[PDB]
Amino acid sequence: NLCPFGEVFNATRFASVYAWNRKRISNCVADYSVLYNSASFSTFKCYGVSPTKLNDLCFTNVYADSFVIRGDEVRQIAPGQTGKIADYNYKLPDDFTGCVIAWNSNNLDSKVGGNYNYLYRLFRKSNLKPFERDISTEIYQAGSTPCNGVEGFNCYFPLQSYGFQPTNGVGYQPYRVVVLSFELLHAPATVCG
Amino acid sequence: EVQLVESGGGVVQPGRSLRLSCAASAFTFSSYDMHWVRQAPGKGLEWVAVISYDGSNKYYADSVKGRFTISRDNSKNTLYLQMNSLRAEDTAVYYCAKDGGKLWVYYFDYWGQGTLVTVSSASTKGPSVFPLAPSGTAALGCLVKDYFPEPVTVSWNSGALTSGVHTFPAVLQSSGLYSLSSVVTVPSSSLGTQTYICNVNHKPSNTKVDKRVEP
Amino acid sequence: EVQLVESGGGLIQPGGSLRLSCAASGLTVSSNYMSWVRQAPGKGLEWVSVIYSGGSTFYADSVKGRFTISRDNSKNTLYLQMNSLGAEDTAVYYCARGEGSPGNWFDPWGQGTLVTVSSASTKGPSVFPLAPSGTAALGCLVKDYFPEPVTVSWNSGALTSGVHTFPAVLQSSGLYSLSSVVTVPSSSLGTQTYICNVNHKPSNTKVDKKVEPK
Amino acid sequence: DVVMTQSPGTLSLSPGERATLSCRASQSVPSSYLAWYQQKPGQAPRLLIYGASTRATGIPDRFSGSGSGTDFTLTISRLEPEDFAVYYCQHYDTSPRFGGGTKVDIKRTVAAPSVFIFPPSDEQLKSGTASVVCLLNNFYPREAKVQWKVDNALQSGNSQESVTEQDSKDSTYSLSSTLTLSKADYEKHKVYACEVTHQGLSSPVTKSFNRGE
Amino acid sequence: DIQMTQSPSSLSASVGDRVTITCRASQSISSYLNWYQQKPGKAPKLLIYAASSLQSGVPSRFSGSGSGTDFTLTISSLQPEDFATYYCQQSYSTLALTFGGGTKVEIKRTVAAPSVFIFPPSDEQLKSGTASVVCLLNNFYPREAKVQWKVDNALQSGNSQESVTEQDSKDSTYSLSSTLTLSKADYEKHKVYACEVTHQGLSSPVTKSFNRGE
Ligand SMILES: *[C@@H]1O[C@H](CO)[C@@H](O)[C@H](O)[C@H]1NC(C)=O
Ligand SMILES: [Cl-]
Ligand SMILES: [Cl-]
Ligand SMILES: [Cl-]
Ligand SMILES: [Cl-]
Ligand SMILES: [Cl-]
Ligand SMILES: [Cl-]
Ligand SMILES: [Cl-]
Repeated sequence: NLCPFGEVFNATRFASVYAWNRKRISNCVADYSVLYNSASFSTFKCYGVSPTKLNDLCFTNVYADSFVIRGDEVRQIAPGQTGKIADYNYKLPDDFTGCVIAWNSNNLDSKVGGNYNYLYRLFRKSNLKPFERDISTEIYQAGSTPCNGVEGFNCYFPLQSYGFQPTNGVGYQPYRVVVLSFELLHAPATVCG
Repeated sequence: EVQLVESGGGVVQPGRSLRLSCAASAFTFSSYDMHWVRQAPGKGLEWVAVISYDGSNKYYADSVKGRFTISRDNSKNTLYLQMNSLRAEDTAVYYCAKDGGKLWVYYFDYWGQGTLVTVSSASTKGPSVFPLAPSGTAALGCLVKDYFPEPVTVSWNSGALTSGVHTFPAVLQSSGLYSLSSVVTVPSSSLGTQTYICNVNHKPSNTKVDKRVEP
Repeated sequence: EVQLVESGGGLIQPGGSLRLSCAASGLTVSSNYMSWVRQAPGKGLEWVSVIYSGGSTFYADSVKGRFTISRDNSKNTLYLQMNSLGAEDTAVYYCARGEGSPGNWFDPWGQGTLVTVSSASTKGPSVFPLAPSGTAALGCLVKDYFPEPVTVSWNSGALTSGVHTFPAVLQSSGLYSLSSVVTVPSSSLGTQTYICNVNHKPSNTKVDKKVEPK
Repeated sequence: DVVMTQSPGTLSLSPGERATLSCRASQSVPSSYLAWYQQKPGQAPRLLIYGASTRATGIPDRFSGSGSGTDFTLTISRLEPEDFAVYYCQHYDTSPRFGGGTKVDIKRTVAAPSVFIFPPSDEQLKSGTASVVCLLNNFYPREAKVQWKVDNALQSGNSQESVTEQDSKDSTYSLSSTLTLSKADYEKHKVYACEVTHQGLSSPVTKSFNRGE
Repeated sequence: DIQMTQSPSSLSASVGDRVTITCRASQSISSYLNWYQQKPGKAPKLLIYAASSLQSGVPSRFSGSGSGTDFTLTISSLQPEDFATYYCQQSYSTLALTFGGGTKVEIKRTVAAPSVFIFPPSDEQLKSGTASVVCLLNNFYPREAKVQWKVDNALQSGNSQESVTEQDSKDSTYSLSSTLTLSKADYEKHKVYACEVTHQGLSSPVTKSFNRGE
């Protein structure tokens, strides 16, 4: 039967980028033609593979990651990028194989009084590895004196809220991202086009 | 032995539409992805669009997105490019290109010969052809002057005279029209015996001119 | 006791290089967003570069390819290497914690250090007294120095009320000159010593001039 | 790519009045991205308000911000002499950006200057140069005229002027005019004088000394 | 976007030489790097795909190497027909395919003297109003040749325009056509119409002239 890409794309609620969702897709026939030629995507970029080639390829597992970020930040969901998102929230490898798909979700994810449910990690000691997920909410120590879980000077809550309002500039409006990763092991493939 | 034949290029005004076609042969056309690539006069190569084997998936470069349209008829083995709202920057030679299918990624293994698209609000004027009579061999030729736009095809003796022919690139004189020179060197012996006629053809203005060149 | 203390400013020739420093106390440089903001003479603020705690670096278009931001954890200090410097790079350079984004604003700020890009040479100032005759006036003339700045205090900072230190004027010879004056009651002239403390930072020329009547 | 524009360029108000500074944006910027900074003369900028309306630590209660979208406002409820500074708005899109800044000049009543003239020191004369300094102390408004007279001959081309910023405590200006001559030219004349005209003076004020006495 | 930087922009090499072209990428593109050859007026042709794979039918003197950001195209033995402009093209970003600037390869050969021919304006053209004087330099090397129009021994500049053919696939020589355009009124005003040619293969400048209506 068919791979369930719709449960990822058509989902009514999306994850925050720091707690990005991953759906592991296995043991199914993937119909990329219908998936791609569907909604209108403001961003569609593939690396190491053509979108029109996926129907001929077989993979051991396929990963579909999804989250929400700012408009100005979509450029960071790409190989070899840096910034608050790529460093501290969601990181693709330099040799990334797969596709990044983004579309404006201002009608669904912004609120008149500001949507503060979507967050991104603002402070972190070091950068994330590729495909690493950090859901910690420990107070960030920006100075010498420890925090002991109490916010204060040099002691910051690690996550910040976007506050999406429906009439912000497009650079500040929420965008829904889906990232398709294609895992090729030396094992029998379970996903073919 | 894979062939791609383009057609449909010509003259078009800013804001108007035009449709280019690409007929494929001698390979399983309905199972390969097809591309359009263009090259503005004197500039480099720019990828334009791609279409999937079944025509379902289409992808465009940012410079023509929402403005051009790519399509294909697999029963006719023809690739199409629909160009609307043509700006001055769209003036280029448009190639179609077969993929290759040996990689996971796009590349261009076979190219079409390209067709020229000139976005302009000028008038398609036919060329004027004048001889260049000769005065230790000799040289004679023809002068294609005051025509627009590119190109003009010049042969000698309807394609029989090949060796020793030099057709110079056109030059855009101050009048906005083009001026072209085509010469051919022949032995000074056969000058009043052999006949020389240059074959000028200007498809944009539909002009075919044969001129006698005698000393 | 949070501070950002800058150094490394002064005179450099066109096309030369220079490295600014920003020593921190009360915060950890390697654990913060650390930025450089600069201010050309008489002009507004311009963001220049930022280093993230994770190591990422970003630069304004006006400095890309020529500036390099860095830090030293053991010295808890931020740096800015400035190469291929030109006249548009002449400015007061501030360091600051943060990036100017929500939850991450520029705070605190360094005191600033002035960088002067010119082909001239460093000259120390000469200090001369402006001797007085209800209230009198006295001061110090600081003449013929380059580049900027000089700072002037009075009685080692113990005298601040009524002090006016004028902005430097570029003399026709290409050296600056300024004057610092202060108004005092005329009765204290014979029973209160007045010294002006001149500091020309680009040359470390510290001069103390007692201003007495004649 | 979101440009901000501050208005007006300069603001001239009296102590106790209400100061309104605008920061307009081409596109609508969320309020949590807007900040205000204060820079006093010769000092580093200081963070006043962040998130459009949240006051920074230790900032007096008279400073307040508000607005959203394309129009942000910084308000100085009761204006004080020490509030003389330049105020910048600042936001973040793809990189940090600063507005052009708004200058807040402080209005004051007329104040005539105290004029002083200083002869060149003997230490400078030995070097071959004479600097004669004329001081105009604590006046308002800024417009003043200083004329040097050497032996009753008006001088032009050999003097330079410098004016301080508005004083943070009394909002007055101070001016310094320096007459420069060679030692040789300085010994040729006896009476050195600067004539000062100002709105606060009913008649021009002249301060002179005689070389030697 | 991914920028492809090709160096050198242009190169001169003789037949039999080893030619190497360098293509650099703004970021790692794995091995998806392809090379194309484009003759003058002809469509590009694939030489190498995936950094080092030889396209079917391409001669063996072509090869490629490299990975990450630095890639190379090599012609082990330059042949005359190898005169063209050579492009690299990255295929790692499949929906933003970008090309390099291109490297034009020119064939270096021995000096060839030009054969100069001058043509008077035709009688069919004089009936129309304009008059064109054509001068032809044929089968010379190098391309650098000076064409000087002299009308009654008066130097002419600005009335003509040159046109050069691309290097011949057979003997690697160029050819030039200078068209001295002028009205009929300016034509009968004078008599002598000459064409001076200065070239590296000429021991002294050669001039081909004619008198009007003789
Ligand atoms: C999402 O739902 C629409 C109908 O509401 C359907 O047409 C579309 O195919 C769905 N998307 C996917 C990826 O299944
Ligand atoms: Cl809103
Ligand atoms: Cl088929
Ligand atoms: Cl194939
Ligand atoms: Cl400079
Ligand atoms: Cl941000
Ligand atoms: Cl100074
Ligand atoms: Cl907000």
